[PDB]
Amino acid sequence: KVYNDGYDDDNYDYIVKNGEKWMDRYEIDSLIGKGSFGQVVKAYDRVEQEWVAIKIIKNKKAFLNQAQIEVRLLELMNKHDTEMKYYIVHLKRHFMFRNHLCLVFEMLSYNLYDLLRNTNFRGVSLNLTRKFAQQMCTALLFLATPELSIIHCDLKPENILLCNPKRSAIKIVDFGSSCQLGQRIYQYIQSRFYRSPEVLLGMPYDLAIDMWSLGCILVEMHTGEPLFSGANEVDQMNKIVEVLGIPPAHILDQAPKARKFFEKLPDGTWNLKKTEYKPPGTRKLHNILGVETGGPGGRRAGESGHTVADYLKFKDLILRMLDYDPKTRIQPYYALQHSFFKK
Ligand SMILES: CCOc1cc(/C=C2\SC(=S)NC2=O)ccc1O
Repeated sequence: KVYNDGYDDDNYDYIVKNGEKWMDRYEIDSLIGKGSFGQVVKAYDRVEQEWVAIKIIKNKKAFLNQAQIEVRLLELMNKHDTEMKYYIVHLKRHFMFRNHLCLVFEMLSYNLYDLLRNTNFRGVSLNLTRKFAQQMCTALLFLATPELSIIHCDLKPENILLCNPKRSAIKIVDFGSSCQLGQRIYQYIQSRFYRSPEVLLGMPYDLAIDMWSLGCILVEMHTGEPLFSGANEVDQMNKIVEVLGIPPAHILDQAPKARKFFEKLPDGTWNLKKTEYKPPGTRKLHNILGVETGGPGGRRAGESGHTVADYLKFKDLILRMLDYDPKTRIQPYYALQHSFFKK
C-alpha cells in the first residue's frame, strides 16, 4: 500500500526525510514536533537565510480545515501594528506542499516545560517568573483587543517558548485550538491542569479562561510542579477546591455540571460530593509558595528578590488570576498595573 504517491504514511503525515529540499528553498533538518494535527520540522530557508519551523498539517480535510482557522487568526493578529503582537508567534508565510498545508514560523528556542524539566521540576526564580508573567499579561492584553478577541484555549508551559536560549523573551505558540469570543460550541476545552472552573462546570466562557491558565502556569513556573494536577475532571475540581474553597453559590446555581462535583443541601448551600483531599481552602497558596519559609522547599532562602514582601505581591496577583468568578477575575490591563510588576 502507498499513500499520497508514497509521500505520506498511514496517518497521512508527511514522511520527513532529513536533508530534503522543498521547492529550491527550504532544507529540512529534523523533526521537532509531533501532534494530532501533523508534524513540526526545523528547516533552513535559503531565500531569507534563516532557520524556520515548519508546521506540516496532516493530509486530511478535517486537519486542513482546523489549520485554515489557525492561519486566519495568525494573519489577523499579525495584521495589527501594535508592539504587543511580538509576544505572539509570527507566521512568516503559509503554502501547500505535496497536499500538505505548511505554516512557516520564526525558529524559537526551548519551551517553558523544558526549563522546568531542566531544573528537575524545582522551578525557576521569582525574578524570571515576573519577567514571564509580565510578557504573558501583555500577550493576553493583545488577545483581548476587541477586533481580535482571541482565546488561546490551550495555554500551558509547553506552549510558551523562549525567542533565544540566552534571553528571557517569550512567545506564545500553537493557535491550533484557538477560537474567537462567541457561542460556546466546545465545552471540553483547555489542557486539564489549566482548565478553568467555568469550563469544568460546563458554563459559558470568555477570554478570562486564559487568565486562569496563566495563574496556574505562573505558580507552576516558580514551584516546578502543576498547581492542580487532576487525574480526571472530578480530581481536577477537588484539587482546585483544596486551595480555593467551594466555588460561590451564585456560580454553582447557574452551573450545568455543578452536580458532577457538588451536591446542594436542603438549606441551598453547596458541599463536595463524597466520591483523600485536604478540607476546602486549607491547602493555602501562602504555604505552597513558601511565602514565609524561604520559598518552595526553602530553596529560595537567602536569594535576592525572594523576600516576604516580594512573595506577597506574587501571591495577591495569582489569587486575582484564580478568582472563581470570570467576571471579577483580573483582566490583563489591571494585572499589568499590579504591584508585583512595579519598580
Ligand atoms: C518544537 C517546536 O518548536 C517551534 C514551534 C513553533 C510554533 C508552533 S508549534 C505548534 S504545534 N503550533 C505552532 O504554532 C515555532 C517555532 C519553534 O521553534
